[PDB]
Amino acid sequence: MREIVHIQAGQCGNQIGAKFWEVISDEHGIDPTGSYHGDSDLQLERINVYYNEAAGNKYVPRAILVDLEPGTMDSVRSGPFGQIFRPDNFVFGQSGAGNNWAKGHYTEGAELVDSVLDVVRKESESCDCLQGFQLTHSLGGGTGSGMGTLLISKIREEYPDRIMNTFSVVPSPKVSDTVVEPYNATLSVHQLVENTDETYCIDNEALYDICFRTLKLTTPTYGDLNHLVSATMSGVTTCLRFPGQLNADLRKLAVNMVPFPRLHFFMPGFAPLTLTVPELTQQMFDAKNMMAACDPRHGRYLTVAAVFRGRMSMKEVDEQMLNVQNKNSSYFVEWIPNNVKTAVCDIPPRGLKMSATFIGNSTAIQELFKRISEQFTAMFRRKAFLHWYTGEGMDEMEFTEAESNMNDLVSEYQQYQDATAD
Amino acid sequence: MRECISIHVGQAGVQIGNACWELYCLEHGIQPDGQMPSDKTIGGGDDSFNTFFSETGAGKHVPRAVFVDLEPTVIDEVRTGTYRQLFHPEQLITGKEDAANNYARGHYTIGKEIIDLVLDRIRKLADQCTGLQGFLVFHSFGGGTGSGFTSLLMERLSVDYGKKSKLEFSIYPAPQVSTAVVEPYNSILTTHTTLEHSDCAFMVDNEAIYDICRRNLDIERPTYTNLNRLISQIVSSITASLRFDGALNVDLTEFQTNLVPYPRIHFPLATYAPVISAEKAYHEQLSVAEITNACFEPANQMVKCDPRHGKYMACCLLYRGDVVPKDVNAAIATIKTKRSIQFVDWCPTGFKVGINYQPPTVVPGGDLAKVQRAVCMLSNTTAIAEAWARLDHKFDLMYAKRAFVHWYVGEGMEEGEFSEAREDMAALEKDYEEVGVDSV
Amino acid sequence: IQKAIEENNNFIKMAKEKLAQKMESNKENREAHLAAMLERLQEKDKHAEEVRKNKELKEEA
Ligand SMILES: Nc1nc2c(ncn2[C@@H]2O[C@H](COP(=O)(O)OP(=O)(O)OP(=O)(O)O)[C@@H](O)[C@H]2O)c(=O)[nH]1
Ligand SMILES: Nc1nc2c(ncn2[C@@H]2O[C@H](COP(=O)(O)OP(=O)(O)OP(=O)(O)O)[C@@H](O)[C@H]2O)c(=O)[nH]1
Ligand SMILES: [Ca+2]
Ligand SMILES: [Ca+2]
Ligand SMILES: [Mg+2]
Ligand SMILES: [Mg+2]
Repeated sequence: MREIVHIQAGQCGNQIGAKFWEVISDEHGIDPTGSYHGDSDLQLERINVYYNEAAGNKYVPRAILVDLEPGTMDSVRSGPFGQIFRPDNFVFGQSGAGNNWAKGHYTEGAELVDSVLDVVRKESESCDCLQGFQLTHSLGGGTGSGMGTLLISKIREEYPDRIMNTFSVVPSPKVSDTVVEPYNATLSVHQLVENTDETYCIDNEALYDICFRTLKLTTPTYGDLNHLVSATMSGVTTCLRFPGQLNADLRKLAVNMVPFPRLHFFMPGFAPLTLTVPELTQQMFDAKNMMAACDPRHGRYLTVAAVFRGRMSMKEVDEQMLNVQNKNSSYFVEWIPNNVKTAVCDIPPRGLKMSATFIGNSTAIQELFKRISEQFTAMFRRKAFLHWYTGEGMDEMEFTEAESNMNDLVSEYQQYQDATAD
Repeated sequence: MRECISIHVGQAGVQIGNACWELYCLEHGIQPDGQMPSDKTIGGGDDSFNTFFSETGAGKHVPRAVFVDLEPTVIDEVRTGTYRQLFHPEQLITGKEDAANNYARGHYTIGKEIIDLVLDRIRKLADQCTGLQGFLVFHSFGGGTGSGFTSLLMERLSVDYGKKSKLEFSIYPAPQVSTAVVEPYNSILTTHTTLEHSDCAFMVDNEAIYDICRRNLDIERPTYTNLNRLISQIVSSITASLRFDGALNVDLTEFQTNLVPYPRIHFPLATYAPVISAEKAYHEQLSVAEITNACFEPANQMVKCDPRHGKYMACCLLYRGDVVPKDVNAAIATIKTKRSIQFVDWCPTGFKVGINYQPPTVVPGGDLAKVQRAVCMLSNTTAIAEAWARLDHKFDLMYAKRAFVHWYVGEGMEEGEFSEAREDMAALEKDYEEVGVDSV
Repeated sequence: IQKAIEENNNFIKMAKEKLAQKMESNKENREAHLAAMLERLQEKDKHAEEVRKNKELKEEA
């Protein structure tokens, strides 16, 4: 049908990528061997969006596993469902990247990219009608950030009319001490603003703050952060994976969510973080449930997608979504009428009777980009550690240009925040 | 002859087509396999129902219809569902990638790939007509296919069939069931582009229908299935004069003469009664006077607007069932003394009436009560321009910032097409203003 | 009747021509937007070559 090709690059990208496939393989009734053993035909109606149907009625993720570090391949095959991925779709370097974006983007990553593209093409050309690509990756490391953005540009050269979607994990000192991560993040954002159609901003700052302050986890593990991530990705792909009316493919979602091409950086949210419809709704709009470290009441919503899952009254959902917009009128731009769209899927995620997933295109996202910019400039202020990058051939202004493009992004988010209808 | 060909475009057009054709089959006693035991002329005939159904030598009564959508999942459900035997597979046309709620893609990028095939299949239906009267085009304003592909199709049909008549059933967007933020853009683009190519268009406001299902039928949250069943009844009332005959029957074309005083003023307002649940229809027979008075209650209109604050240019009443002129005339005389019915000064005020004696039908397991008599009013009121005003306003809010315009430019369109479409709408709104000013 | 024929024909003609002009300018416009995007991506590929080359030469030290 409308096939999505999934790419996971680097440690973070591969690691949240496996959790994503574990979660949705369970929802769609597919076990580690690729066999279906589910209870509802509704699980299979759109299975082909993410899976290939191989003979023997075996279902195979349409996924491509990438890293300059060869160790992460093994850990992927080691984890639950490692048997399900296509062995040919493992594309490994050997030398790693060492948190050096330039190495991922220009040197060691560029040596390996062609071998990844060969796998991309193979998957793509077998699609009845490809809709596009989704990339999971971090922006603070070196492969996922640098090679991931390189792969985006090379895939776009050759599917320029397909949708490019990313799940980008933003760095936070609360989770990682690597000091160059603001350089790597800022270099990546300079690419994502130009070459992706829609990016979920999975912010480690926010995942940490959720685990510590709400879930009361004193020392959050990458498994604690990734439990929130897996729930979010399951949520924001519900409309792609089940029979549905709204935002049912990547292009229609982009058309509903992106009023200006550069402003495609989304604030995901989830509820409950661990129940009645008024409480779900209120929580999913709360700053505490956002996966990006931003206060929506510090900016305004251009567009919003809300997805509810479970057995519930569509009457009540409609009343509550109307209620929250009317009571929070000031935080929705008046010059985009009816900018909040709601979906209701009958199948809840596992372990829950009811859940809500939030996708916000809010001008408050500038708070995230400003935080990265503060960390970037403190080190660029004193040209710290640049030799790691000029060593791979980079010029000192590419840093200047990426800094400048990102600050332009922030100021454009401010412009539409300040716009009025009359 | 005087055949009519129906074209169902996009999701809303197709699913409303499902509902109309199921309902027509029940009104005429056609079975899901297309067999009609009451038809004694095998393989052909000049009966009234042959305006909408052709006949095969094996006795199958086949809709004079084409279904077209730029993705296959909605028409796939027609191909595998209860009435799949009713349609030859060539009548059901699908691509693989839809218009993504983008007029540009429906009219240009994707639609141009399938338009010649669609026209070829329409041609094959036309070639088996002995006196084709025109086309009935069903589509949403809001979808990328319903807006863009319909507009492209209507342009091409003007070329291939001259000024042969083209009527629309157009689904006007409502936020309660809306699927895209850019529906105001698609609505204005397609309205501008088809305005020269349509002789008469019946707008169906989904919010009007949504409210009717909620207030009058105690449907807590209506679905497309609830809305479409009610829509198909209004459609059935409008086309009944074409599919049935009778002494008091009045042809739709003859109402059209009265409804369209200038080519651009061709958007009649439909009001339908009674919409009542079985629960409340029991022991309550609704008289001719009652269903007629209900026609001037704005809550029963297919488009939200207030005719009490506009002027009438025509009033048509289409009755079906147990109705005779005496009772109609008494009801009308009462209404004229009670209601806010002011005609422009350049028009006569007499109401035009048709009666088809075949009473209304309902689909089993439906929400509507089966009743003995029903009525659809077609009025030409300046008040319908309020629907344009609401939609033009939403367009203006977004277009002042060029919100989402890049999705259209990226598919080849220019800002000039947006401004030109909008200026046509502004002229349409003044047209409706000017026709209501008294003569000098 | 000749005037009726002429106006129906003129209407058919101008409709055929208007659509042809619009389909053509949409094809040109869409192609130019795609071509511009690909040219920009291609300019990225040279810049990447120039960075790898710049590293060839710091290794000549
Ligand atoms: N949320 C989340 N973040 C992670 C995870 N693993 C690594 N990160 C973050 O990713 C950033 C570093 O990027 P990595 O993905 O680990 O490194 P890489 O992409 O493989 O690039 P190289 O290590 O240089 O080869 C750090 O800021 C970490 O906080 C994970 O499993 N979950
Ligand atoms: N009354 C009614 N309205 C519908 C129905 N389906 C969709 N709509 C309305 O139609 C609009 C969306 O356009 P669609 O017709 O669904 O889209 P499309 O025609 O298939 O064109 P694409 O964008 O390519 O999918 C919305 O405003 C909906 O409210 C239906 O079955 N009945
Ligand atoms: Ca709020
Ligand atoms: Ca016959
Ligand atoms: Mg690593
Ligand atoms: Mg559609």
